[PDB]
Amino acid sequence: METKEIFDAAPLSVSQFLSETGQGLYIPPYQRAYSWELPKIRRLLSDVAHGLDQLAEFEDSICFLGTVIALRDINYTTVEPKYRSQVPSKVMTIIDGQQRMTTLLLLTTVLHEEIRVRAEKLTRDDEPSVWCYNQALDVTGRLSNCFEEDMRYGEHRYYPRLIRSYYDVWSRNKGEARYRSPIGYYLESYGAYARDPDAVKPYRHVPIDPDKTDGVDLEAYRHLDRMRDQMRSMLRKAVGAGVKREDDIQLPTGTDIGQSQNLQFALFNSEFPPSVVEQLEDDAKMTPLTRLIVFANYLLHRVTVAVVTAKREDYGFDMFEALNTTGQPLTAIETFKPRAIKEEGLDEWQESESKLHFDVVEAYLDREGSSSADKRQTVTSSVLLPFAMFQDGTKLTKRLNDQRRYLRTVFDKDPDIVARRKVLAGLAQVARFYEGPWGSPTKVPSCDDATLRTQAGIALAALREGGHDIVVGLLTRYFAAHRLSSPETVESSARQFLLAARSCAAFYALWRGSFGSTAGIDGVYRSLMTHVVEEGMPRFARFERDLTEVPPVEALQSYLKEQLRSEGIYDKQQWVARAAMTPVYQHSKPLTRLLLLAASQNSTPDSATPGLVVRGKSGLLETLELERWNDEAFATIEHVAPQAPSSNGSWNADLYEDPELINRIGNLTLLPAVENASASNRAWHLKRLMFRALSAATVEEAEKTLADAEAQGLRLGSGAGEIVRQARYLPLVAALAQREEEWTAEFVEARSQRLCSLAWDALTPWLGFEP
Amino acid sequence: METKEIFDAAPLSVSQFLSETGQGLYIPPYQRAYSWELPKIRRLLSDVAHGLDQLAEFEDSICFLGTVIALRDINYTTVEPKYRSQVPSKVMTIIDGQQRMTTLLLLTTVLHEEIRVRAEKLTRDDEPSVWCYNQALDVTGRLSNCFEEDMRYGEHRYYPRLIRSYYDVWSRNKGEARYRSPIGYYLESYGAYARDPDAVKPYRHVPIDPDKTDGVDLEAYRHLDRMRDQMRSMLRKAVGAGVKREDDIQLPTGTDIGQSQNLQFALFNSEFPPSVVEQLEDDAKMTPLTRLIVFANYLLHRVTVAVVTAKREDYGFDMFEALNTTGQPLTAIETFKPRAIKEEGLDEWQESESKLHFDVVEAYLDREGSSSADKRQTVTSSVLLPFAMFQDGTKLTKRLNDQRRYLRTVFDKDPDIVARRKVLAGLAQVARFYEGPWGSPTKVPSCDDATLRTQAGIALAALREGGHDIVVGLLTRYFAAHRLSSPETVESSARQFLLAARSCAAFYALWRGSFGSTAGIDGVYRSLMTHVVEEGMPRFARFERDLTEVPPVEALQSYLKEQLRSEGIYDKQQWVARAAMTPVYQHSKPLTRLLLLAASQNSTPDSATPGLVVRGKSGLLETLELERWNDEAFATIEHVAPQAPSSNGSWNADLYEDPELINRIGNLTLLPAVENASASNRAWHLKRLMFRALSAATVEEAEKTLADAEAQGLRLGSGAGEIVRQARYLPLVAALAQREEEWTAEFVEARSQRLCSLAWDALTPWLGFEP
Amino acid sequence: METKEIFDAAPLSVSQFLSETGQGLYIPPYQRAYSWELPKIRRLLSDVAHGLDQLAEFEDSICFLGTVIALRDINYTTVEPKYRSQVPSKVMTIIDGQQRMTTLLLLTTVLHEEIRVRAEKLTRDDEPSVWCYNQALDVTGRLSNCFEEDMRYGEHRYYPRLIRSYYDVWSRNKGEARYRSPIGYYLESYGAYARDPDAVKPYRHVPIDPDKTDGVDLEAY
Repeated sequence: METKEIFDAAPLSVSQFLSETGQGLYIPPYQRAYSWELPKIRRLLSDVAHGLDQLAEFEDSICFLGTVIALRDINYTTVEPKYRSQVPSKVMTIIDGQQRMTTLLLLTTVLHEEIRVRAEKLTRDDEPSVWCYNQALDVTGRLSNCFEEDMRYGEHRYYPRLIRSYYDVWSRNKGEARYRSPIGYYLESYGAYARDPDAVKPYRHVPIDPDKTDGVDLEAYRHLDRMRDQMRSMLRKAVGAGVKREDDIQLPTGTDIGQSQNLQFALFNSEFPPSVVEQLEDDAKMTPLTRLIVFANYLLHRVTVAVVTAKREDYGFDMFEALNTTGQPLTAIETFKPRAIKEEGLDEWQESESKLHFDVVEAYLDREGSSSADKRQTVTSSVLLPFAMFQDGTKLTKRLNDQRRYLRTVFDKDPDIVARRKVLAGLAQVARFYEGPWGSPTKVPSCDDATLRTQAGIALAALREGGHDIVVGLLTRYFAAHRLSSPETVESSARQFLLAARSCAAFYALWRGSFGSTAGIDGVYRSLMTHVVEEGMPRFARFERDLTEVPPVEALQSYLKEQLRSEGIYDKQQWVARAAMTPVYQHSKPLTRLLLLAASQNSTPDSATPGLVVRGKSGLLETLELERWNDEAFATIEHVAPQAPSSNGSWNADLYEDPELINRIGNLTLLPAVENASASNRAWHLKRLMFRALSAATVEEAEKTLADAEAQGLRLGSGAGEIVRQARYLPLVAALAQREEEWTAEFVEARSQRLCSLAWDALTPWLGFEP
Repeated sequence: METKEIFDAAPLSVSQFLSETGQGLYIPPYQRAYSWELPKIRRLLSDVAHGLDQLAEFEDSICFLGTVIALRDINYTTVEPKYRSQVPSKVMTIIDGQQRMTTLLLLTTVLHEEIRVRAEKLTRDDEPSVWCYNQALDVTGRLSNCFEEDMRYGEHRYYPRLIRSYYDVWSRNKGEARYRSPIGYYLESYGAYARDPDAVKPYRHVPIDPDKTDGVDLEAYRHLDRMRDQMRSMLRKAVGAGVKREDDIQLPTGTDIGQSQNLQFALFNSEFPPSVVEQLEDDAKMTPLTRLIVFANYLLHRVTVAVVTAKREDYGFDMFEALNTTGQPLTAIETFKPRAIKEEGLDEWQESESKLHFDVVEAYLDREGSSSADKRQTVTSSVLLPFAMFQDGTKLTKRLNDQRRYLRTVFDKDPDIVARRKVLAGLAQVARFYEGPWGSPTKVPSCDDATLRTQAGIALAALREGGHDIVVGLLTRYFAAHRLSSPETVESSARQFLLAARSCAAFYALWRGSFGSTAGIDGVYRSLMTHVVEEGMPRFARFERDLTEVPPVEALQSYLKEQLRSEGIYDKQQWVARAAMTPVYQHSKPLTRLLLLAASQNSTPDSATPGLVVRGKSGLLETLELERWNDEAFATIEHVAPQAPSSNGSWNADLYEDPELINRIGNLTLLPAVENASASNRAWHLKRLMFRALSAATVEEAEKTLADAEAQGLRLGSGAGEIVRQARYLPLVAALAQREEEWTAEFVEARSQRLCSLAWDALTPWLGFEP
Repeated sequence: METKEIFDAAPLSVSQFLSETGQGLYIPPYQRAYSWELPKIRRLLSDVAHGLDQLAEFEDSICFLGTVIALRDINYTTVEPKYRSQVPSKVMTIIDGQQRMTTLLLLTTVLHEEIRVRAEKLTRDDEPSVWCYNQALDVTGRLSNCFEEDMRYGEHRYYPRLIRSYYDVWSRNKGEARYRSPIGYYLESYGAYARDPDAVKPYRHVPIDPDKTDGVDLEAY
């Protein structure tokens, strides 16, 4: 008694784990039911998909799936409703991890359904098509004996795996066999489905309780069934169309597969028939099935769970405990520092370039992290992704091994120094960018042009608030050249950077103004960072090369525009067309602020149409100034027509047949002081009056109209907020106090039209428009 | 490539892990330096000491210590400054666990020190003495080759384990060998001390840097050296004197050891010679050493860590990642539910006694737990420790295996059912007690006697605030009888319960008033729960028996009283002597609230001496009513002489010779309105004025003295908080407005003495005092 | 129960096999005495030397020595005259192979003798020479803790490995520890000579029976 077995860990691929010929996986009776919300599931599938995608590159890369701790129950003392007559030969009651295992078996069930049914749609007279049909049969059977097992006689001839105590008893006989737990029932039913002769229709699923089985929640069944069916949807979509939304699950493509020898060997122990790398090089109807199968094989033979087997249950619980207490992992920077300590040059580093860069990055990390441990990792991810765009042009993930591996890769391309310490200079500079223009945007750079300073400054303060980090790459790329330049070209730099900032915010405003979402834009900037620019001179996001150089000032503008063509559209007519019909408040509130502030650039109330606005005062009160973003003068996005009229305070239901009406430009302005807290709002009249309050050009109308509105009750909440003698000029609220008639739906349409047009005119000079 | 090594897991006793003959433990260069604060170290030692204590019971209980994940560096690619000539043959660079491992090596160093020097004090002419001296030699050597290792020639002929990269190079040659990290240096130097002939003094230690080695923080050395010497002090105290503070580290005593066969086999492969168990039964100069030796051998051979070995570093990182994702363990209650499902009777439970109890306990858990996952286990602990009092009379520990084991033990004593399902009825009642008089005390039970209701109600609200849960056993024990009673003896029960509550508040008030701490009280309440009371009639804390019956109503009082003798002291004289000299504001503030509210029970300002108080108005305004605990009339503890007078607001330093003065009753009362937030305090005059303010028996003293004090300034902070026209009667504050002279230390003694006298008078009737 | 241990095999260098820090090798009481005529010994050395010579060429060339089958006697039921007080912590009763094992232990004893006494002939002042002396110390010790093991106190503080039942009781105490079987006594006596300070004379060897130990044959000795 010292190691007297105690515990017993070994690694297994999920195929060698699940499909062991005589085993039953058994959920002990104190486990909760299936929890795992769909984000945990998506992380799961995306993990294995990532490891697969990275397998083409690194031929030995193994993907991990955690631990399962189980009791090897040898006298079947834990199968609480059992028929010893024929319990399986090795039961492994799952002490911990049963959530993963449930997810896993389900994953196989959907991989099985998809690969089967797409494979019957195959033309078996095409040589590569039959190759694919055969490969499919292979993986189909190999998953089939992964989730269920052919015990050899009786009705209920097939045993699931996973089972739960109480509901579900393993047996192969005609009475006495139940499969009634969520996973128990699910696997029983799918299994019988697969064995349908003359099947080949996709899987329905007939969810349980024909009149019984209230041993669980019925909500549990709902959850498990839904979770499975969404695994099926995720995968279906991961090979299908091209809408390719930002997360989804990216596994390599037909061309990817066909041209990766190592992927072929490590998943099919053989090199592909050349007829097939041909058929795959260009989708050709069979590439989705083949991609699903490659994913299948990677799942089976290259994803591994760590299996810990205890022989006594009490040891097993103490094991679980000892494994829930296992340290505090290290950010990819910490684990990467050794690899530059060991190139600079030896261990004599302290006053040797890289030390300074690392002093920078570590300083920033200790500052903004510190507070916790995964705060420290999310800060590290924050400074690492812009860098990945910057130094390379690749989308870095938030997963540790990737960050570690990418830093290792990039650092080990140009194997010098002066060459490598430029790579580290990259990270240093992204940190430095976070310290200047993003902390408080007013630093920006120096430069004169003092309208440029606060214009690019509003660009920054808006790009911070509301997502659009994708940009931190490029802009750091340029903030770099301003601080790396011959003492003369300080001004040249400062200008390129400032203009770049403006144009990025502009393109932001247009892309998210027109579409309803950040659809491609992340990918578009990625493509920008890699695309060839001007024959052989630079490459957009510094790429080896030399950090100081590259690209110009303005190849941004021409490329972003040339893109605004394509599936972007850039004629003010086409663009304001898209943007007048997109609910901007639903999207990012800082975008709608940018749009209102750009639409009311030195603007004035319109006399021809009561409530619109127009331009023409070159510099009346110019709003695209960073000082007028923060301007808590007018800094509340107020809806004219409210979002909530639950019993209808009155209003016009023309505005609510389409629930997006209430959230377009034409329904909002920037109102000072109160939001919905001090003194605010009501129905279209009290709203008229409130706007009439703040728009008067004399105090002998200010107090007059304060009193005008106090009759119906403008002093709402107590006695009207900071509402006694406010000056201030708000062109949109002035020309909104000037409309009587009523608040029509047509009028919000025309208003959002007019507002978008003004903004477009105000901004598109920021991309330097002529395309 | 499928399990292609990847990883490789094995359990080893810390002896077989550390003292393997060719191994080097190597801390790679991205590890933090030695972190672990003393709470963690003390937890560690307690874990192993617990394992020992529980090995005495269960001869098989193995104690776990978690995981260390290490890279078997096979070509020494991570020994970052190296002399390959004699790198040790097997280095294991530690990815995770270097904190535990560092602690462990330090621990061996301290046990080696203690056992060394304590065995030199042995009279080696005595047969059990020579056994102990040898046994000491045995573990002494097995620890020695546990922390260092004998490479065989040269200066620096001895290698550490644990070494840190960058600083520290293993080698045996005369230049060229460094051990300069915190752990490296510690191990090197301690080893030299151990190998000193003609030594035998305890280890001093000469911390590092004779003028160098500033690659580190100089604080790291401080922290590590300190943690070592306090491991040493911790043990020294756990086997030495008798002060036995609340934590300490509980390891068995000579007798414990001497009479437990299984402990002797499992640590010494053999039964002790009886001469030794005899000399052990009563310390006799050799028992501390033996206790320490038993502890060290348990450390060496029965603490076992799981060692996970990877062959590539990045595999090790991904593993570490995969073992940080390891479920969320379950409360001892969840893992015990099955074992009562399978006694009721079989699986046809749903309408079966035990189901009801569990539904109750589960409801209460899901209600108050829920919010987190370890909050759920902390809720379960809150209901489990008192249940341990109630159904048995044992101190349950807050550790999981202990809770599970106790539940299995108790549930399976009287192995019928009805005996068992009564045991479960126990848990249900603890939860319901937590739902009745502890949530809001105001429910209490029913009954008339309506003074008992708010009197036991203040008893409860007082026992809840300010620790003293030790009672929850008893009272639940009683609350049961009120809900389980022949409908006639409902009133008898309700009364018993209320009186139990009062008596406990009394014994509390006295015990923490007179003594300085919860010194014995815990043992006292447990003692009552186990003692035989009246031969064969019952037993105080339900012990099987039958839930409704048992004990009386008032044997509580007699027993608690008989105990108030001994080391309790209860002659009003003795008690006031003790309690006048205990700073009660220092201990539990609710205790001082209880003592002041009992000291002003229908009390009146004293005229004979200006500022004390006297009783006698039987029902003037009686304060021991739960409606007056919360009565934020008088619910602020005001110090007369302030704790803060750093430059002397003026005041009297007679009160500051002894810092316990400022915090005795004689310096505190119950003040309405302000503490130190609205309008408050100053120097003793303004304090006079504030006490004169709220004591006014007319409004024409209210406004008069309000403005009196605004002259010096009672409106401090704004304009005197809720201070205009207050009725309100606070007898204590009147006789505080009634002392002129000055605020002396002598008078504070007098004041606390009288207040204590009064409270003693007011409360001891709650124990129905005759002893 | 299908492979439920049944058996359990693994390879070990003669170093990691013999010198396990807590092990005792025990010849059960039905084994024949030491037989092996000098030719089997000659093949033993010639094989190990051949593997050695073939290592210069192939850096992976590993040399085998056969199999030993042992029972991991866990509650000391085959140690036939025992002091449980301090039987070694892990005994392995050798079901097959005790002839190799006896040869081996003897071999380690002779290599230890030669390397020791030749190294004391070293002029420890010549740089390669001190290289050699140290190397001697390293191998010398790693053979010492190969044939015996330092249990830590008492007279007869050192245990042989290999011991034969009936004759020979492992213990570290002053009565009660016997080593009178042929190997037992040889290893014990070699061990004592190893630890003689100020020896450094080659080994003589003073064989048994000052008047006793005819529990065996005397020819085996």
